[PDB]
Amino acid sequence: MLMPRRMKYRKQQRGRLKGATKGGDYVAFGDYGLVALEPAWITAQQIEAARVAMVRHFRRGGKIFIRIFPDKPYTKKPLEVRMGKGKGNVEGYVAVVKPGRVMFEVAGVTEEQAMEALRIAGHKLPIKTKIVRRDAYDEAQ
Amino acid sequence: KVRASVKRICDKCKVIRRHGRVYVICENPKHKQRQG
Amino acid sequence: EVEVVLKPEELRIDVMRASGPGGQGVNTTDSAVRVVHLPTGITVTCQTTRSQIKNKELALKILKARLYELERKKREEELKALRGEVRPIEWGSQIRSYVLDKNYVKDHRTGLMRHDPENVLDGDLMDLIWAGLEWKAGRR
Amino acid sequence: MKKVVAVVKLQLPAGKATPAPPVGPALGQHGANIMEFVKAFNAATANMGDAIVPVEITIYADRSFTFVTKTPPASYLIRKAAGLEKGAHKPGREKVGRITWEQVLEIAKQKMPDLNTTDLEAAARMIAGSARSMGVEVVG
Amino acid sequence: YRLKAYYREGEKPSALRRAGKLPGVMYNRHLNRKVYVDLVEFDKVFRQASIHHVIVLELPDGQSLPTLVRQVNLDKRRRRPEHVDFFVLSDEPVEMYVPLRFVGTPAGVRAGGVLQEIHRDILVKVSPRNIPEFIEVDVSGLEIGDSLHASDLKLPPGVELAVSPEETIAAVVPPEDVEKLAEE
RNA sequence: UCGAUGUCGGCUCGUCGCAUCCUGGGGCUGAAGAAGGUCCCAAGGGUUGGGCUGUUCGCCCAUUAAAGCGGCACGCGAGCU
RNA sequence: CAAGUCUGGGCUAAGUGGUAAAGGAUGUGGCGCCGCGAAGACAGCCAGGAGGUUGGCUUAGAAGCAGCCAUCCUUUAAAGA
Ligand SMILES: [Mg+2]
Ligand SMILES: [Mg+2]
Ligand SMILES: [Mg+2]
Ligand SMILES: [Mg+2]
Ligand SMILES: [Mg+2]
Ligand SMILES: [Mg+2]
Ligand SMILES: [Mg+2]
Ligand SMILES: [Mg+2]
Ligand SMILES: [Mg+2]
Ligand SMILES: [Mg+2]
Ligand SMILES: [Mg+2]
Ligand SMILES: [Mg+2]
Ligand SMILES: [Mg+2]
Ligand SMILES: [Mg+2]
Ligand SMILES: [Mg+2]
Ligand SMILES: [Mg+2]
Ligand SMILES: [Mg+2]
Ligand SMILES: [Zn+2]
Repeated sequence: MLMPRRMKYRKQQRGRLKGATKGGDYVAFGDYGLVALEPAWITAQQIEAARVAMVRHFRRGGKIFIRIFPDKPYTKKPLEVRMGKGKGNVEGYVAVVKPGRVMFEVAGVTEEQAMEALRIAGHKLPIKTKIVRRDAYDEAQ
Repeated sequence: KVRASVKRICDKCKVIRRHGRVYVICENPKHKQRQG
Repeated sequence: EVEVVLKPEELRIDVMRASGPGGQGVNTTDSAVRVVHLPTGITVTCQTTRSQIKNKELALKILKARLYELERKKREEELKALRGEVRPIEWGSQIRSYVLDKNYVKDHRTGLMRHDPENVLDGDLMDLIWAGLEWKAGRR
Repeated sequence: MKKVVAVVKLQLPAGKATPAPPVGPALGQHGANIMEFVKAFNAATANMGDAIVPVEITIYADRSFTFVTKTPPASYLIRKAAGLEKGAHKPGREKVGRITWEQVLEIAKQKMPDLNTTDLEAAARMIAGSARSMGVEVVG
Repeated sequence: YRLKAYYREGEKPSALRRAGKLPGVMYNRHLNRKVYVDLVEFDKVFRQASIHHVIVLELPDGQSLPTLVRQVNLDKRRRRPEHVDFFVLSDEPVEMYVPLRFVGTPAGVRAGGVLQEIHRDILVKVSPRNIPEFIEVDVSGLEIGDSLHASDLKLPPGVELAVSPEETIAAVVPPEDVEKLAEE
């Protein structure tokens, strides 16, 4: 799928989502990027679906950069079970995304293909997106 | 025909807006749409 | 391969009221469930437990079974006519007759009668198959 | 290319042509015959040599036609200079052929007519494009 | 290029930035002042420009100064700048990542491949009078797999960089083949 | 609500919703016609009799224009069973 | 239903106000910088609307028009593998 090979701990506390991405806000790799506008937990099955959606779109073409990674475990109790008796079992992993985060990047692809590409990938994401270019996104120094 | 996301299919498709509703007129029928 | 993914795309799952004992709830809960397979006509039921969700999956855990058996019963009849029919082994049904006595081979299918039997038993078969790939694929 | 409302443009074989395989009947759907374009046709192909003869047709609905012969397609004439038979399943930078500088002016003595330009160099740079079509290299 | 600049008295940061003026500070190895330079021209210029080409800064003193931007902090949510750092100059030798053009066609573009110009704006140590432009590199030799890098390039006389030279400047990698799927 | 709010199914009596099974209107159709498919508008009124099982539900017989799905304390025991 | 059908400036035409999301839309009103406007198409209206070549390959066929690949050049007023 797209989980981590090993982890010191298998289940971990839920947490929260205070706006601002902290990091990952500029392009820095490809030419066009997809930036998250709402905060959320993106399941690896979505990251995946979106990715495949792009390669599928411009089959045999440019390069894709997945800027996020699902390292946070998702717990879910069984069905018809009551509360308590311990924490649920891990059902998958998710990457936490905050507003401003550049989730994906593309390169070696026409500006038409780039747009269309990311527009399809955002239709697989639980949130709202924005497509970007490159310019001040040059924190080289 | 009747959907929530109505768009222009072919080049000849036109987006009319009559009686409060968003429609799509076009040469060939199969392309007709009424948002709803 | 070995696969059979019966997607819950052709199943009709019902949930009637429990039957038998129970209590103030056997009359109230839709425990009993019934999964139906339409392209076959097979139906599996279940009231073993006291929960619909533990019964529709446990009732599916069977339809998977019976099917793999009746979906395989075919692989037994569908492959038993692809092979052919000739195989009685009785006296009077030989494709080729081998003889070390007078020493010769009698291809009964062609009409040819080689004289090198001992030679054939070494793999030399280009020629009987040369004629065999004719008599056989010559009627179709 | 000629006139319309009853025409067809093909690139006939060379040497023999009467049956139906290549295009023998295709010209008959739009109006044609078997005794008008077979022997009373190869008068030109017997002259053009062999290989391909981009000669076409024009129907009138009475067994008449304007058999305006043409010069081998720049697609074929290039396989002679380089050598290859096809060209390439896919052109680009790799191709099973080669064509030096004046190699393209070898055809300069061939294609001079209907290209558009009478000269050899203002009409050869056109075939340098068929060297980016089939693939065929351009030694230099 | 050129651009107007004004002096900031140090009053209502977040406000002077809403009114339309973009905040900032100009410093160097001597003095350092606080100023405000509107988005209008700033934007327009900064994008064409960047942090490669120098700019003028005529204040109410006229005092036009040569500078290159060192720091430009965005706004995270919804791209926008909130600040900019200006490094004044002279004949004083300093650094700056110099633009990169890559005239050529890698052999990595015939059977599948695209150029990943890794460090497409290389940092080099050098003075003002020594400020080039499109510092091109050759790509006509980049095979599909294996790819160029380091400071193995055309550094015009005076180009005393600061790489390794190993710092992978660029590379060519394969496409996105439909052929995938898996599991197990 | 435990100083009590009788619990499945049936019968009787209905009434309401529409996400419509008929019947009326209608647009697409890979609509020749006849017959269908799919979506749109529309409950005004209709929406069968049996075999099996306590059954609800189902399967089956014989029909039908159709044999719609749900709510009402999975409607209705100071109405019956 | 006690006290302004008070004053000045905007917006909305949905009874929005007087519930809802992805996502749709030449709804409106207002700021933006780009096209490019007597080489006066912005829309109609008049003529064009080319040649190697049907590009090669693939293939029953692939002739701009399944698809893989390449996307250079010739002639003018214009014209794309
Ligand atoms: Mg950093
Ligand atoms: Mg008991
Ligand atoms: Mg209950
Ligand atoms: Mg009680
Ligand atoms: Mg009481
Ligand atoms: Mg009722
Ligand atoms: Mg009809
Ligand atoms: Mg309705
Ligand atoms: Mg219940
Ligand atoms: Mg009841
Ligand atoms: Mg009673
Ligand atoms: Mg009562
Ligand atoms: Mg009053
Ligand atoms: Mg008033
Ligand atoms: Mg609304
Ligand atoms: Mg909305
Ligand atoms: Mg919206
Ligand atoms: Zn249309």
